[PDB]
Amino acid sequence: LEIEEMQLKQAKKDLSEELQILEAGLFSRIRAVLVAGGVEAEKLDKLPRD
Amino acid sequence: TVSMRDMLKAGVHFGHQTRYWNPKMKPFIFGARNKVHIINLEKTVPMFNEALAELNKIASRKGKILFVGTKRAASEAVKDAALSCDQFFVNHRWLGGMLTNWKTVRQSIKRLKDLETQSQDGTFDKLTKKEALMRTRELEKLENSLGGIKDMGGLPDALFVIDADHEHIAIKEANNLGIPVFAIVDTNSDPDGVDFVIPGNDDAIRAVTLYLGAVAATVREGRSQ
Amino acid sequence: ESFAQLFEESLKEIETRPGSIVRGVVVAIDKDVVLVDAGLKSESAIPAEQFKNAQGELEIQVGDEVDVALDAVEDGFGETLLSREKAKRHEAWITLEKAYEDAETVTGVINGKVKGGFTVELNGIRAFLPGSLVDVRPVRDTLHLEGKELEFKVIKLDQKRNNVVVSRRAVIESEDPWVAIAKRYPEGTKLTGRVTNLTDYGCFVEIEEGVEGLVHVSEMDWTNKNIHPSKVVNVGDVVEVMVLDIDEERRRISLGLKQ
Repeated sequence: LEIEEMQLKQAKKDLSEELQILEAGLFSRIRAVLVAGGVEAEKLDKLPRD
Repeated sequence: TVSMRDMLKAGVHFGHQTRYWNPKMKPFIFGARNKVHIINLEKTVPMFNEALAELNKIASRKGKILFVGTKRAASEAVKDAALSCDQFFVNHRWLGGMLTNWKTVRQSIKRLKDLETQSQDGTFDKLTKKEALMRTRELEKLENSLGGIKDMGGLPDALFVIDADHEHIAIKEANNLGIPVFAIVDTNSDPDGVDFVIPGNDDAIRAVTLYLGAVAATVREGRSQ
Repeated sequence: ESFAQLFEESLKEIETRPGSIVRGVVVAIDKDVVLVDAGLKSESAIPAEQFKNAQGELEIQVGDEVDVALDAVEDGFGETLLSREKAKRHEAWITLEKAYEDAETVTGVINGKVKGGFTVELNGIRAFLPGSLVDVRPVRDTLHLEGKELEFKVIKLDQKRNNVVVSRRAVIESEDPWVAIAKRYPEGTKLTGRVTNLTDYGCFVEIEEGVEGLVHVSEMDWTNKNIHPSKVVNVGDVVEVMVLDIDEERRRISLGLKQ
């Protein structure tokens, strides 16, 4: 059961990591596309992870 | 579990003045010293023990306990008790129809949660100063009211109460629902709505604390089991 | 069993009604409310002003023990009458101690007579005495350095109503209220009296051995009508008051405070 917790915490980590990895690419992609519907660079950096 | 001597030390045996009594508490009363009613500790203790046992049992089946005490003297203490055993509580004014009208109050809870999220996880800031202030105020209001019960999800499977006469609305609601009630009931109070009556001094702080602590312990034990 | 019955008569035996047994441990302090627990049904809401000594700041932290008083039970919720009166009994005991050796010695310093007897103050409290008591002879402490140090040698005490006139300097030298209501009478004899209850038209200062005084609302200050006596003086406090009027018939001694 000692290693049980190790793998348990491992799964979640990568699971979120991968999501965050895509999130990083998606966040940039959002701003990338943000030009035909709001390119305001100083008015697009409002909430960070919200 | 809780001894008689300890109770005595605390001031459980003391009650209210004789003119403010309820005659339904005549069984649990022993006598009247200096025109103030004395609760019978011989009859109290076993009952208390039984109540504790019941609580433990409830805990064991993963029961949700709600700790109610809006006296304002023992508001700090009840919250603490709740948190020790990671259970829910209502330390400020009981909202009329908290349990009976859960479905409306569940919306309120949700709103509160949302507000909290906005405050903390968002990290957006940049809000109009008056509006922001208003939001903050709202959050404060919600926290005060429904802070303990925000993670309760549904209705509790038992209801621990520090004063029956003061929290009669809560008790009534419980009765309506069919939730077991575990009330501390001084001589002035009415024991008829209460399932597991505990004859004891609601008013004195030390006594209240004592009452809380044992209950908390029992809950913890149940959880462990 | 009868363990509890015996424990009850035991606990009866190990408490009494007045503020006598120094038992309440101060278990929470917050300005402006002290609170104890002398083995009563509830905790006292103590003022802070029954516990600061002679210059304004507090003296007792957690665990400290003063007795309070009793014989009044439940106004709704709560327990006591204040421990400061407690203190009065101790003062009475020291005053009584005189009788044994015919001389109570402390310090008495009496500058002037509100009502014909220099005022003497012992420790925190200050008392008023009849005019003779301040001086042994015709010496008069007006020529003495102001608020001088002697002791008090007792001249006169009224034994029911509490007025005590005591003897400064000269170390070498060593039904019932209403028939003879002419003692504090004559026009303006100043008194030291504790107020009791302020009835929104009044203040009810009444001390001199089972009487009733009013000081109603008209004087009280140097504003007439907008005053509301609870704002302007106190609750339970010994003040400047004198008679201004006695009816010994419809027992209304009508004191004043604008003096």
